[PDB]
Amino acid sequence: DGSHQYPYSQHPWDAGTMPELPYKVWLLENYGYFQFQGDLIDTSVDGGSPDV
Amino acid sequence: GSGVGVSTGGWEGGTLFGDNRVITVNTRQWYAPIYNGHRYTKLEGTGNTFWKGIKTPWGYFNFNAYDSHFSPQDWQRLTNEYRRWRPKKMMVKIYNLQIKQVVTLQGDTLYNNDLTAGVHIFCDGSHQYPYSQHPWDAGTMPELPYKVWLLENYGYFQFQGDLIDTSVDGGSPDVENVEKEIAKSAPFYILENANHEVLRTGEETNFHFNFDCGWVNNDRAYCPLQADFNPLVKTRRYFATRNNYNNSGKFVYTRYSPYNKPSQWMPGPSLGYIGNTQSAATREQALGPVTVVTAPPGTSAYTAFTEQQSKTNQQSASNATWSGYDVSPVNCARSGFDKIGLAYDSAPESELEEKISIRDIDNDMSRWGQVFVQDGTNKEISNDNTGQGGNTRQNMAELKNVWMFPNQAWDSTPISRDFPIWVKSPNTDKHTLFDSSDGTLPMSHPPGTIFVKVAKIPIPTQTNTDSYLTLYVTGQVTCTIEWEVERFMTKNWRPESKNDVSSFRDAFLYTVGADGTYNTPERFLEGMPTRRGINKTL
Repeated sequence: DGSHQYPYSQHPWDAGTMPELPYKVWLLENYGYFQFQGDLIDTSVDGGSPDV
Repeated sequence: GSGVGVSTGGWEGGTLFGDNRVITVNTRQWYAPIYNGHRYTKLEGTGNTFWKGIKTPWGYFNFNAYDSHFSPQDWQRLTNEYRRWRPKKMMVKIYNLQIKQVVTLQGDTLYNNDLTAGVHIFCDGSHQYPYSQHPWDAGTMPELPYKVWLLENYGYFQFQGDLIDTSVDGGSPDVENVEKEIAKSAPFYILENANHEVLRTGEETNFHFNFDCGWVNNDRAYCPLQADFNPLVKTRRYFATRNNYNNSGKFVYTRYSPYNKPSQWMPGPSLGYIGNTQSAATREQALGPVTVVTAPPGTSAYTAFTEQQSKTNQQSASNATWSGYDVSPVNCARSGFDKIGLAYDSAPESELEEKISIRDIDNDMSRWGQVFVQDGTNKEISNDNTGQGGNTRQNMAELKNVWMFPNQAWDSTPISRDFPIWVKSPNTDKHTLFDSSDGTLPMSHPPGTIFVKVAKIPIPTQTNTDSYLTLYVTGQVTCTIEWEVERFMTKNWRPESKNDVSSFRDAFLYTVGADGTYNTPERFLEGMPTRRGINKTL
């Protein structure tokens, strides 16, 4: 993704970078991304009727 | 060259009859006042009607009638000499503009000419603004070239009063309330969004338009659709007859008479509903053969209940007249009901006498009086073999309501001199066959409506409230339409019926009286209808 059209969830200071030892095998990291904030969806979100 | 003191044009008029083309030039003297005080205001019908819309500070040229374009003789010579006609291209020219100011210096009112006052003129060719012009409106171009023509105030439908009614309170948004949504999604149009010209006394403008439309047929069929055949030859077809009136029976076949032959040509569509005549005193309720209540699924129109079969809101037939809009005439190809649907007056703004004219005379035999359907034997079949007949049965019945069906052929209504020329075809996705029971020619894009308002000149006020200068515009408009015509040709030996005046009941007609009152026809024949004598081999 060169345009960064998908969430860039990579953080500095993550343990999944390229190994420093060239002879160690490198297991790629599972990708995932933030979506919503648990306590900002919390109150009165019941789907009984739309609340605009 | 140009300026305040040279005229932009001159009076053009007359007509040119030709083999392939007729060109009718007409000029009128018009004036537009200040409409509604230079403001858009919500238009609500008094009485019981749910029609609601906008009243606009604008006025418009309505060129749609025949009698405005043709004189009585130009019409007569048109209908007598030509088989069919349609418009090709129209050209309107608005010129010799004059803007006058109305000032009251004393008890008297004096009219003095204010130069440097503009007039807004806007032709909507794309129909981006609501086309609210209706055929059968009293605001068309005058038939008398010497009468001055007051343009009509423009306004348009916005929302339906009983479809905004229920629970529309603005306390909180209701997104599931559908009537709340109709009011939200109803449009509001302003003609100041559009590019348009502002003219002064020295300036002029003109507009061209190219019609794409069907024809207007002036010839009649002398023969019923089903009556055209040769009795001298015997037909090859037989008709079935049940014999013994029981289960053991079978059809026995015998040849048609040479004088009675079956046909493949059905009667054109019709609806046998004559409209409501109950002596109802309310003019704004729907009195018409077919009244149509438009309500979206979730809406409740006027007083509505839920049909428990479908669980949908429906209305009683009495309440529907409140909520609905009639369509007339629906008779279409039935000429028996010609007298029902159309009744109209020629005389505009005349409180003297009604002079209501109704279309009585149609001699065209391609339009049918009645249709009868006969479904079998006159006596119910006995369930046993042998036995004699059974309970009596209704063999024949009148078909009142004839819908569209394959192999239908008919002719449109004969039109009088004073009818509308065209009608706006809706911008809907789907359309069926175009046949108008008022004879109009529906067009996708008819001539664009020309709007006129008078430029607003403010008056400074201490209170800062809106105060405008009182002034109006008068001018001259020349409408020139080019008509595509077809001269008839026939091998008929006998003379045709030509719309002579000798058949008129009133001797003094189409002429002014002692006080200047122009005498107009109160009857449909005196309006010189089409489809009179010219015979059309079926």
